[PDB]
Amino acid sequence: QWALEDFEIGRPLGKGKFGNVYLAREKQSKFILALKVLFKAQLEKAGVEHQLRREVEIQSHLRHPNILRLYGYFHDATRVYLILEYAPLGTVYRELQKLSKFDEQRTATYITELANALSYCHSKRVIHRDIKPENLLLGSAGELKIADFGWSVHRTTLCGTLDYLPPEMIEGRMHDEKVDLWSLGVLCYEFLVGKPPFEANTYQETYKRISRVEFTFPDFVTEGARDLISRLLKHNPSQRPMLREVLEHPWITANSSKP
Ligand SMILES: O=C(O)[C@]1(Cc2cccc(Nc3nccs3)n2)CC[C@@H](Oc2cccc(Cl)c2F)CC1
Repeated sequence: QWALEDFEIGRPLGKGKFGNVYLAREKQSKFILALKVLFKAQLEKAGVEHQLRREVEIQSHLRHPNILRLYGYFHDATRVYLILEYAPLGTVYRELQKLSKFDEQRTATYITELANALSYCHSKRVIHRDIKPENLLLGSAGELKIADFGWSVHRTTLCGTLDYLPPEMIEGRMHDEKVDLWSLGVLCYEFLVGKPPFEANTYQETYKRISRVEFTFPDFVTEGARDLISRLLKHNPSQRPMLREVLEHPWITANSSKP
């Protein structure tokens, strides 16, 4: 159905992994959107071509205000095109770099939006969202948009991004939606501190620190934040909180801007 000629392509928004993304406009409807270009050769070489295919298929049936909407996709012999919701304010990652760390209010609000999205995802049996700051885009009102279409990987090939992977994903082959509770904890930490909790010199050391749940807090992290993060970063996934509990955490309640 869709083809490149169905769109009026504008300026490049930026260069990402596997290709550029363009501000664009569907011809007939004049609807403004983002067009992500992905080169098949780079997808194959990076080992993520099958993940991307699965993700675009799953997410084509999903709709949530804090998930970057995927309107559709198409391909030729060379490239894959994603027709995406346009998120004007770019990645949370750039803001995190600019500011070094976020305050508790912006953080709790981000954690809220992420928790709502992940709750929706789980109801749809969609799990293990790679919600690292690079994959978090910003709507025109500063609302967070999960934009993970399966293009990061890390014997067995693991899906996602090392610093955010839970112990069960690195130690074993079985895991459920509780992995998304672990990620939420890493992100909350990262938001407040400026770096993820298990950051180490090498992959292997990161691999081991995650297994041991070996991390420390800086002194400035408040008690409520530490409490949430500590609950989220539990080794046994069965011991991790449910998303409802997160959304009703006193530190979240006391600090988030929205339900
Ligand atoms: O410089 C930046 O901030 C960007 C480009 C950029 C800058 C400003 C706004 C913007 N808005 C957008 N709305 C939808 C897609 S991009 N996009 C670099 C490329 C990056 O590429 C991606 C990253 C993760 C997931 C996805 Cl779908 C990506 F397309 C997006 C941020």
